[PDB]
Amino acid sequence: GFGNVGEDDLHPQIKKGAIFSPEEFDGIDKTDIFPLKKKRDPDSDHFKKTGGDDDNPFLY
Amino acid sequence: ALGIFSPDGRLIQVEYAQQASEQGSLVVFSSDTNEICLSIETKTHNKMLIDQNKLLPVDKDLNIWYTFSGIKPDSYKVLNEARLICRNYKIKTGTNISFDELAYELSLYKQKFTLDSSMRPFGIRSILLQVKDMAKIYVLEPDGNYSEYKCGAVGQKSVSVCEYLEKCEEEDIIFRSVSGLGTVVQSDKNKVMSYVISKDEIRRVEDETVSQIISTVSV
Amino acid sequence: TTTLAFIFQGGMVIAVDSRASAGSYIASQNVHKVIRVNKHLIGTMAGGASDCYFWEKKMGLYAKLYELKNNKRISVSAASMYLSNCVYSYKGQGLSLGSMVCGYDGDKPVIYYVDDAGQRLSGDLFSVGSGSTIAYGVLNESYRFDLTKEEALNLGKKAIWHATHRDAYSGGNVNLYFMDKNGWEHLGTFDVDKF
Amino acid sequence: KFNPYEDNSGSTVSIRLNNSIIIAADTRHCSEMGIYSRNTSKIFRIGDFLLTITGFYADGYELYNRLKYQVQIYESFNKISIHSLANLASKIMYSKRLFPYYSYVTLSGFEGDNPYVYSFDCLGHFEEVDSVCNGSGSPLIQPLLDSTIEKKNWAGENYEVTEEYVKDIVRRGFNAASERDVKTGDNVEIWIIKKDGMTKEYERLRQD
Amino acid sequence: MFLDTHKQLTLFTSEGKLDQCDNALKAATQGSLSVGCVSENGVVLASLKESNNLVILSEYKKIYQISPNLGITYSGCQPDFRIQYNLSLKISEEYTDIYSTNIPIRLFVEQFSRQIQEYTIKKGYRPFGTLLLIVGDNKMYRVDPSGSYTSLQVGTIGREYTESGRLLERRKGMLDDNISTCVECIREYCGRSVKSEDIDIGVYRGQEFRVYSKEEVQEVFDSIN
Amino acid sequence: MKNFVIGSGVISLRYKNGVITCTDTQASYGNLCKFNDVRRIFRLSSNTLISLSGEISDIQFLMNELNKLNESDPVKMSPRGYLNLVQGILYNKRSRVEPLNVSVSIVGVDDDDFLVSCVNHLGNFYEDNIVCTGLSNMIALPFLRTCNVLDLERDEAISLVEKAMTVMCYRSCRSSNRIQIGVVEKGLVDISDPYVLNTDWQVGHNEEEIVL
Amino acid sequence: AILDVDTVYTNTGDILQIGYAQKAADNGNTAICMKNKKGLIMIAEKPIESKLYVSEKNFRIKKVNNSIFQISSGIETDLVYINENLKNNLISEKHSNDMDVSHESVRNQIVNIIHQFTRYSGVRPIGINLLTCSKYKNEYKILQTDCTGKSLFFKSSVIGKGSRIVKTELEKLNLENMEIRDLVENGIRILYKSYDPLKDKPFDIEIGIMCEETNGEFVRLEKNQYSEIIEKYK
Amino acid sequence: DYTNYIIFNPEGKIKQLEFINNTVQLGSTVVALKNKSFGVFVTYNEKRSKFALQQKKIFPINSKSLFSFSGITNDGTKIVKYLKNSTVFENIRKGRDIHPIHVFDDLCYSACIRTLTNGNRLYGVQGLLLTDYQGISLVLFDPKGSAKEVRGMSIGSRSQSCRTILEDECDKFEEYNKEELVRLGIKALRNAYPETGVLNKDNVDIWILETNQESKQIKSEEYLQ
Amino acid sequence: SSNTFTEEGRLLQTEYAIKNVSKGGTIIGLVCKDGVILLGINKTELLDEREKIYKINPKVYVSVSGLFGDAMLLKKYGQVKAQDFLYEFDYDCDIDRICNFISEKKQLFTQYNSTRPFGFSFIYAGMKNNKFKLCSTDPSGTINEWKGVCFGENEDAINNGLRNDFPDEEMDMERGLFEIFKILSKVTECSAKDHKKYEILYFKNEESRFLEFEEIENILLRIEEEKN
Amino acid sequence: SIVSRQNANTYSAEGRLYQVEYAMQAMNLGTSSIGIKTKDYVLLASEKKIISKLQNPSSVKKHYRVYDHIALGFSGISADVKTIVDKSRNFAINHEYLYDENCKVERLLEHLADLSLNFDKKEADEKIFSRPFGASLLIIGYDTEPRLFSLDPSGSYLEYHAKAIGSGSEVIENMLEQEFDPNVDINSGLKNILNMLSKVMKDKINNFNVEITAITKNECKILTPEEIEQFLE
Repeated sequence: GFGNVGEDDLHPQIKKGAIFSPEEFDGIDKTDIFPLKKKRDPDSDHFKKTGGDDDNPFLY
Repeated sequence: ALGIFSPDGRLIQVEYAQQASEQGSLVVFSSDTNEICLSIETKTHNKMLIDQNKLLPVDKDLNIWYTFSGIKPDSYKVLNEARLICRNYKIKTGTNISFDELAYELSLYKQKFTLDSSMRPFGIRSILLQVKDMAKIYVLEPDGNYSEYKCGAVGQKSVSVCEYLEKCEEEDIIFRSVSGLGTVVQSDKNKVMSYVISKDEIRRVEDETVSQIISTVSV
Repeated sequence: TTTLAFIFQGGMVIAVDSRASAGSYIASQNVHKVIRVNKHLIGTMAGGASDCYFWEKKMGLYAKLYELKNNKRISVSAASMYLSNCVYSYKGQGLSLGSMVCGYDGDKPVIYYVDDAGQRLSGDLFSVGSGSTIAYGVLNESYRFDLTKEEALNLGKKAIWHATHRDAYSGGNVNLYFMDKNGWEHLGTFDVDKF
Repeated sequence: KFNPYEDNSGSTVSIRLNNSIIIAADTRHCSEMGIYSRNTSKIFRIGDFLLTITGFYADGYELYNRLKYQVQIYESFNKISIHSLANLASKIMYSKRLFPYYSYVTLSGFEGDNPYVYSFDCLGHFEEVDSVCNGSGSPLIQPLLDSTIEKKNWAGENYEVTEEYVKDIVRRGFNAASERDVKTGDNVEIWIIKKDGMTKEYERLRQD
Repeated sequence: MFLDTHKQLTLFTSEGKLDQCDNALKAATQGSLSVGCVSENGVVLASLKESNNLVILSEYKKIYQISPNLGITYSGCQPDFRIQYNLSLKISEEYTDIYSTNIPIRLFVEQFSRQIQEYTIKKGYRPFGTLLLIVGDNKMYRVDPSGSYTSLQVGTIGREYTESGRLLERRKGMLDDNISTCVECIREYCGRSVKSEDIDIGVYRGQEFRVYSKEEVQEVFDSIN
Repeated sequence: MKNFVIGSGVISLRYKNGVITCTDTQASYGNLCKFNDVRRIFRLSSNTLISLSGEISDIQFLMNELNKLNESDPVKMSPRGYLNLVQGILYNKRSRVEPLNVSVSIVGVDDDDFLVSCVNHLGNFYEDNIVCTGLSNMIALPFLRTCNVLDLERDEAISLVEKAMTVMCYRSCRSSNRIQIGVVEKGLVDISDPYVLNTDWQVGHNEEEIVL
Repeated sequence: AILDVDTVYTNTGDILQIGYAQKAADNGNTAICMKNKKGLIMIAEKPIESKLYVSEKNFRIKKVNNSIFQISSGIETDLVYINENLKNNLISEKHSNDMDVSHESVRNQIVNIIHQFTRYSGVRPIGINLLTCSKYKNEYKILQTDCTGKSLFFKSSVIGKGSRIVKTELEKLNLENMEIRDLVENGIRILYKSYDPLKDKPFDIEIGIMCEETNGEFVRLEKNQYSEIIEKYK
Repeated sequence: DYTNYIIFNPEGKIKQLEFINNTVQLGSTVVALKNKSFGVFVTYNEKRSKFALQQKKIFPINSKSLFSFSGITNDGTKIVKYLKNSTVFENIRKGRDIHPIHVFDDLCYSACIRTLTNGNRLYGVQGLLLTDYQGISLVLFDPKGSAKEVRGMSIGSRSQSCRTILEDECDKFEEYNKEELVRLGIKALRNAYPETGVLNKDNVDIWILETNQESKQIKSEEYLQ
Repeated sequence: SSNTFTEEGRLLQTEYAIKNVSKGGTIIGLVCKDGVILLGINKTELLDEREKIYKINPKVYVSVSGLFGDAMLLKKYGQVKAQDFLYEFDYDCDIDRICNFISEKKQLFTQYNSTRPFGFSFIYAGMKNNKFKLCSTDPSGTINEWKGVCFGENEDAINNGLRNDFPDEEMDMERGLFEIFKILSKVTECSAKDHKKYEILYFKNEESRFLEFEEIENILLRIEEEKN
Repeated sequence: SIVSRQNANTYSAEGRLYQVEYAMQAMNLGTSSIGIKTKDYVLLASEKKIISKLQNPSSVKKHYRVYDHIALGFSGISADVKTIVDKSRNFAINHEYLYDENCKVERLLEHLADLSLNFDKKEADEKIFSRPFGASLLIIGYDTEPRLFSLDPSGSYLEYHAKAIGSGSEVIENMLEQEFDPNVDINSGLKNILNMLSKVMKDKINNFNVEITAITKNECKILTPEEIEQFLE
């Protein structure tokens, strides 16, 4: 809840600094393929399996 | 009417509680820098009745003692709250409660029952007593007032005892307390006890001396 | 951060680093990590800047309330116990805190290391913060109870300087205090680059 | 899973001089991957004091409303000092430590003759600063102020600091941020708080 | 002044008596007569039902069952008895939940009497105006508005209680004949000729209490006549 | 945060002496177009319109609260009054970590002052001459901004919004061609009956496919 | 001793405090409500206690919702509480069902909110007569409520001190196929017929109509609409 | 019997609601005049003793809004705080200014609650709210829970003479200018206070409010000396 | 009235509650060398169940006089509190703790304005510091320790007899009960005339027992013969 | 209870609440005290209520330190004054907590006045008692100016240049209107206030039956008996 703000500034670590930092709320030049968050390629368009039984797979 | 003013500006129930606290067995005390002498008188009409000890300890390591005059059952609750205040203060703060803080909190407890409806004032004059660094005696009114007393008396006909103590400025506080008690009580009707509170220690005085000194007053 | 407090024959020394970090970015370089609550009681704040400052200022208000209705200075034990209780009420909620509530109870110096876990220790030498381990090393081989005041101050000043020398989250000015029976005194705001 | 916060660009800079306070902020309101608006003001005023926010714009607006409500309650007797207002802001912010305002508030104003600028974090800690930048562009602008205004690492004789020089430095820093900061805005507000009054200017920034 | 909801309606008089408790006892004493007779083989419990107001006597009941082994009947105002009956059912069901057995007579009477007495100290509340006869476990208990209970061999509540109680002493016997004996006893205290519709009878035999059906009460009266 | 039945997009822009708001009437449950007559443009007053998008249940709840507030107090409200009220409601819901999965656009005119505002599920809000909600914000808004709407008359503004909604239908899964247009001017508030846009789809015809 | 210390029964079964409340209510300013297939109107006396009051902006008619409005006589401040609670209950009821509150539901709310004042001890009877006009399923009904909470639907009703004279005139009146302006005319005429100048101060008229010409919305007529009628009957 | 608490007397009136009318007459006079374009507050303040500072009976709720009251000053301060809070809420959460009459809706509901039930204390304060809302509007709030718009009013001790002086000229307020309204207010005070010397440059504070303009206190030198 | 003071400075309601006790059945107590006698006088033959003397815990017994409903309420309360003490500290409490529980509740009820005092008195038989003890609690809540005491009908007469007719000689509880019967008969013949209403407990801290009316009649013949 | 609350809140036919009228009689049934304000200093002198000489003079103090620069004197029922003092201290510390400054004395007076007539409110911190406090208070402090405030049980308060409370209030006021001049030095002011006090004291004025508090821009001084000795002559 309190966010452990300052743990790194409080302990020797044998990044929680004393002041809360922005966006607390990789080494590759990636950029994005679409403005949509995770989308990269067309959606998998097929009728998707639902129902049946997953916790009793072998009781056909 | 309860917890409210009267037409003449009087807290009627509070003064009735004061009077009820006056109709109690007389207690007399006197103190010097290093000691207090506390004397209590009790009715001996019943031989089968075993007299209770009226000097009860509030906290034994702080050497705080408690005495009262008035409605006895209320004294039980007030003493319980004194002990609870000491213990809770040590739990919360980690250090012993000072005598003045204990007096203030006990006076607040006393006042609590006079600020509200549906509840009745304690109606007991309660005495807090301590000898750790110096003699100190607090007399707490049923309405929450409290102030230190060098010497005094409380209970049945205690005003005359205080008036006598005003003049009886004798160095020996045992003399002062026992003689002040003797101004009212009757040796045949009243059994008397006397205690000397010293540095973290307590003891009661011999019956012979107290009776002898009491006999010389109100002859 | 690296804070330091210890007791020696002549009194008590307190020293802090005054850097404030927000990750890799150094948000501030001159933050004050000592909360003065009265002339005979101060507290070195380590950990979250807001929560540590907030509860210390909430403790400084309790000390003033105690003084008003007792006409008497609050003891260090009561001041630190009040602080530890407040953070202990939030134990396990991620509250990050660590501070030495130090002062004089009459003629006796006492330092209470209070911690977010509700811990409360009285001792003669404490160091808190990321650079505490470096400070502990410099103090271990040099700290003595028989230090003179100048030796003790330089030891505290130098111990913090070494920690800032070697710790990323420690730097800025070495704030230095000397707490005594007659109250504390802010002995300087020395900049580590000018030693 | 619910994310209660949004980042709405940063780049607010406040510098206190000897006799004036220069506080500037970009006017862009940013979504993820997009620009909600190019004319949203990050700077609010409370009497003779200027408040500026960065981060979640709704949180800053709510905090400003809380401050204004508490200040107008307090003002039943006297005007609130900048120090009292900063302390009240810190208390208000910390009251939400379990659900913090995502706002880097910077409160600046004059206490009589003396300028004061207070910088806050999301959890309420406040300190009196000489120049502070909040938000996304803070790492791109703060070193510029440390070097040119505060003269850190300036071993030789220092160029005298003045209002016209500091405003030039501020516009230079905002140009640099808007160049290398994706979310720094299209126009920059520049307020100049002086002893007896305050005034606002505008400049256009990179708009792509 | 308007009604003080916080007022204590039950207080000691200057003579040491509780003013309102005695009035509640008077209210209970005015109720319809009901009797109980203990025997070496069991306990009988009988009460009279008023036929006025076109009450369906076949459906209206005066003797009630709390548990398989306990029965109860009252003299006084009906609403207070209905509330006390809800309370007693709660008590017995709670005991059965905990221990799984039928509540013993004495434990039930104690737990019930304490909650009855609650209202002699409850602010703004008056005591129940009902006397209760509780029959079970080969014993009888009379419970009064004060919350005071007494085990009895022969007991009466309602009108003509003292003289009926004296008559019950003259009308004891074996349980099988005790039913008719006590029906004769209470036939002396009814304003009109008693039909089987006008009387309820509950008898504790062995290990359970059961209330006679209207047809059984006819059989008891056929023995009477 | 409810994500069951979602309305797709809201487009509202201000033009010469007026304001537009437009939404499709489709409501989707996942990939299923469950309803095609769910109407999300409402009249808040004689000079205000509110269009909503997001979870339909949250839309209905929010409009129910707004209607209660409208019938309760005896004092009229300007469009900015409704903007403040809705922003407060949504921000309170967000701060109680029980947010409404709804984003709305309040548009209205008061004494020749024109309001075009947006409020998202978090209580964040802004005002601009063109505000779009949802995937409209990325698809239709860049296209709408290319036209200086401030100098358009009502017919040109309506045509531009219809073109934007046609682009949304082409390039959005959850957007249909059956739109509803709400217009507010100084002395007019109008919400048209939903009508169907006319599409082309002629680009993929190719040369040698028998058009059927 | 009379047991009027509180809302309790006397030995004859009468609740005296409710009688006193009815005495207070019966001395208020008169309001007349007349209902017809074509619409509903209510007239309200507004005595000129002093010329300093802006009578044209002080309203006796209080709206419960868009379809229910009411007026009271007696201690008219009690209508503040009654109206606030009725509004809170009925707005929520209407919008939680997305349909108008029916006349019977309004009557239920009125009776249940007014009864608790005649039912508890530390409480004071409402002390007002209350007229509640409502529209539901394209029908209009007037609900006249007494201090006891007893509320009945009427074709036309009056409250206030001049009720005794107004009621007979209403009984002489036929409402079927009367235009709304005919209702206004008759209401003003009957109100002035009960003026009794020597005992009551001069008054202004507040008229609120609810008819088809306004699709059933409550409309407070401005003085210029009936100044001619007031001049005719002054 | 009927004097002490909230109940109808046999004649059908509540005596406490009449006593609050005497209560609201305790404070010093406030005289208020309104014109469509501007409004005036005139007050008489007397130092309670030679060494007491003036109590500043007039309180500005917001720029272009003034409030003043007579009676128990604690209730008046409560109402001042209530109006300030309502101004803040209405400006922020509703994007508008306080409505002169409807801003008092919650306060009127609370006052009605107090007049309907015992235990709660009746408000002993009568207030005047002069605010610019589509023009200058003046509102009189009464402790019974009703706020009514007025052309001009006088509250406080001896306010009936001021009220009649104002009422003799009410129809001409829409034609008077600001100096004329101030003169009429001072005339009303003079009629209430014909004793010379009592009204002076120090005892009278005049507040001016003009539509679309801030409220200002103006010197009383030009009107009394 | 209620629980409030008066010009005289006394709680009249508590005084009336105390007066109520004297109308109850007589109960007596006496501390002896080897135990405590607890005696009670019922109004009817009651071998079915004990009604005047009860048990709180293995080493505390109480006699009852006054309002039976309140008496049983606070008896159950005291038993529950004794069991709570055993739950807390894993051993049974002494007489003082039960006295404290009941006195605290009684004082609460004589201090609360909207309630009435409990109209009954208890006599507690128990041990403390390895010596027998005999306490008492009035409706006011005061705790009185006694060598011997009486409550109920003939309370004043029996108390006076104990004051000035009971020998000061320490005696085992057999002679203690003999002397109790002596003074009781001297006060009133009805005590020596009938014995089937008596409940008498020979409290020994570990082995307390009740006396059969055959034992009571064995005491009766001794008292009848000693005077002849 | 509803009946007791109604008894508290009943108005008199003349106006003022009955309980307020009774509290205003109770408020002056105590020892006298004088407060003097001058543009340099504010004084507050009170005679101690020494019921008996066995009661030591030190422990019957009548001035309470409300905050760093606020002192509170009182007359009337002294029991209520410790509750008032505790709540005043809480208010002052809360004000510093919110705003990091010493509150204006007027702000404390406003808070206490608001809390006064809140008998009915169910939360302790939002009221003083269930009745008016039977004490009259003279609250002095420094808030960029020496301030003297009097708070009555009615909840009303006024800023004063000089006031006297207690049984000698009227006499001391009739003497103040002749003797008081604010253009006087602090030491001569102390002499004048002690002279005025001695007129009403039951016994002879000395440095042990008198308590004096003087608050100035420099210090919130409480005078020791060895210092009152300087001004008694």
